[PDB]
Amino acid sequence: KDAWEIPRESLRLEVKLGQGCFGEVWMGTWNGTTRVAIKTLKPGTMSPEAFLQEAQVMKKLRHEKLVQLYAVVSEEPIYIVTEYMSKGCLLDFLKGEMGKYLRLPQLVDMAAQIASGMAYVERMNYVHRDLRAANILVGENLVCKVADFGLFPIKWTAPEAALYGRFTIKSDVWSFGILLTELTTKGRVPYPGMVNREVLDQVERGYRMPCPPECPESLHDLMCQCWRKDPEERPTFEYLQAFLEDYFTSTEPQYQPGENL
Ligand SMILES: CN1CCN(CCC(=O)Nc2ccc3ncnc(Nc4ccc(NC(=O)Nc5cc(C(C)(C)C)nn5-c5cccc(N)c5)cc4)c3c2)CC1
Repeated sequence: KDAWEIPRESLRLEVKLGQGCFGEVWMGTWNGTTRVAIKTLKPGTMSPEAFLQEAQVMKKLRHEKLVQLYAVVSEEPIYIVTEYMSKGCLLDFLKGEMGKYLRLPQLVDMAAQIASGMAYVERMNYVHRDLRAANILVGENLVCKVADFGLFPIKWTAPEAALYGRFTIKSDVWSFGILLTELTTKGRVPYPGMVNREVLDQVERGYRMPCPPECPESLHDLMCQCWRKDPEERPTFEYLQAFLEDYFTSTEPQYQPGENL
């Protein structure tokens, strides 16, 4: 009934990318030419209206650094069609064969992109609630886009959010700080060696992750600003974007490439 609808013959489902509890994820082709990602709803598992809220949100939030909705099939069996990002989630990308080649100039640039996407979320007064590398999609030429696989993650979650349910754009900023450690460690789990119960407490006592090996101190300092006890004292995404884009001229103009970063 809307301009997003497509015939069912428009979609070729080519390669299965993952199975969930409510359906599947496929790489495929829309209109014989456009490479596409296809999200499946297994009937009976979830309200059609519930599954289609994903598309409704993706219609309202459009930006070059947010995952793009292409089309829907809104009658059961339902299909949600989005743009195909050829490198998968950032986490897998960072951990995989491409890990070793990425250095700080690339990693900061990816950060700048994510920040930009999140700066749009900021302008829209939306909250992500689960920003981290597993929810970032990577495409050609290191293009990064904010996304949500919808599939707890206290290690990435701001204390006030984890404890008191206070999820804001500022608990997103905290998460972005943790995202920065994922970028600088090539995808390792944050707070290595600590279980979930060890993180929540120590963070409340004021523990913050130390500067990762080879990371410039100015970048760790930026993480620390994202990790301030007081949500309102955390920097805006607009600020994070600008800082990251200008990093190699204004902040670290003497940066020398090392072993890993
Ligand atoms: C060891 N491996 C083994 C297998 N690997 C996984 C394999 C894999 O999956 N590959 C792959 C490769 C290329 C892919 N290319 C594209 N998409 C993929 N998927 C993809 C499809 C759709 C979406 N949807 C959204 O992002 N939605 C969305 C955006 C947003 C905003 C606007 C950000 C807020 N909000 N919501 C939103 C709103 C409401 C409800 C919900 N639930 C969400 C996300 C990702 C791909 C997936 C993992 C570990």
